[PDB]
Amino acid sequence: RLANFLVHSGNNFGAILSSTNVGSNTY
Amino acid sequence: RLANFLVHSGNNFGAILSSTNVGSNTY
Amino acid sequence: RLANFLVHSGNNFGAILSSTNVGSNTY
Amino acid sequence: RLANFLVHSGNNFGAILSSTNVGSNTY
Amino acid sequence: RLANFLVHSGNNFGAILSSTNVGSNTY
Amino acid sequence: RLANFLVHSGNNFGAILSSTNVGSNTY
Amino acid sequence: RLANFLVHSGNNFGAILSSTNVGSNTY
Amino acid sequence: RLANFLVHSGNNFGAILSSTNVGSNTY
Amino acid sequence: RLANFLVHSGNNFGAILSSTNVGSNTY
Amino acid sequence: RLANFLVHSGNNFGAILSSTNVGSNTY
Amino acid sequence: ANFLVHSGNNFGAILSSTNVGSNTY
Amino acid sequence: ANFLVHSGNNFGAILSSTNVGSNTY
Amino acid sequence: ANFLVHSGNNFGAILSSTNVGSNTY
Amino acid sequence: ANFLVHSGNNFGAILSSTNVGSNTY
Amino acid sequence: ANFLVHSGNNFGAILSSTNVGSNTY
Repeated sequence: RLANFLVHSGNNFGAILSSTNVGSNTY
Repeated sequence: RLANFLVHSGNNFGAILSSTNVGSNTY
Repeated sequence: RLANFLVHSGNNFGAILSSTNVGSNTY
Repeated sequence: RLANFLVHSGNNFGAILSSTNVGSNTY
Repeated sequence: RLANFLVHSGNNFGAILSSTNVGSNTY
Repeated sequence: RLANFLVHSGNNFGAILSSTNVGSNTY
Repeated sequence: RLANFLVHSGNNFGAILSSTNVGSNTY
Repeated sequence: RLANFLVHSGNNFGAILSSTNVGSNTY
Repeated sequence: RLANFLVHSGNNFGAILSSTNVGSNTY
Repeated sequence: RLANFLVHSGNNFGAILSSTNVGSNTY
Repeated sequence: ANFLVHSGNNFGAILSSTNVGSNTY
Repeated sequence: ANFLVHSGNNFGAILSSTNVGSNTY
Repeated sequence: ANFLVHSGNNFGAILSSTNVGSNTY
Repeated sequence: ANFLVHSGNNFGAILSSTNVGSNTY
Repeated sequence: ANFLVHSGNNFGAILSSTNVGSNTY
């Protein structure tokens, strides 16, 4: 019985320019 | 019994320019 | 018995320009 | 019985330029 | 019974330029 | 008056999400 | 008056998330 | 008046998250 | 008046997170 | 008036986090 | 005499803004 | 005489801003 | 006489700003 | 006579700023 | 006569600033 939690809650990102893998969940 | 949770809740992104894989869930 | 959850709830995106894979779920 | 928690709550990012793997969860 | 917690709460990042692995959880 | 309630009394093995926008300018 | 309540009394093995925006300018 | 309550009385083995924005300019 | 309460009375084996922004300019 | 309370009376084996921003300019 | 010239300006996306790319007098 | 020239300016994204890329007099 | 010239300026992202890339007189 | 020249300036990201990349007189 | 020249300036990120990369007179 294995449980994996990847959560994003109430996060604010002002500006994202020429970036990669920002605010993402990767399994 | 395996459970995987990838959640995005209440996230705000002001501006995203020329970016990749922003605010995404990848399994 | 395997359950996978990829959820997007209440997310706001102001502007998305020339970007790829933004706010998406990929399995 | 194994449980893994990767959480992001109430984080603010002013500006992200030409960066990689910012504010992300990787399993 | 093993539990691993990787948490980010109330963190503020003013500006992130040409950086890698900032404010991220890696398992 | 605004009253927003999320009540849980049973056994939950899945995802329960609630998103609310009251009198807001959301982009 | 604003009243936001999250009440949990049962057994939870999953994710319970709540997001609220009241009178805000969200981008 | 603003009242934000998170109440937990049962057995929790998962994630319980709450995010609130009241009268804010969020980017 | 602002009242923010987090109350816990049961047995918690997981994550309980609360994030609040009241009358703020968040970037 | 601002009242921020975190009350714990039960048995906690996990993480309990609280983040609050009241009338602030956060970047 | 007052001369105002506006040319060749590219605007990506404008949200809830005022007096953008205009000749205001 | 007053001369104002605006040319070849690229703007990515503008949010809740005032007097951006404008000839204000 | 007053001469104001604006050319070849690249702006990435502008949020809650005033008088950006403008010829203000 | 007053001459103001602005050219070839790259701005990455601007947040809650005033009089950025402008010819203010 | 007054001459102000601005060229080839790279700005990474600007937050809550005033009179940045500008020709103020």
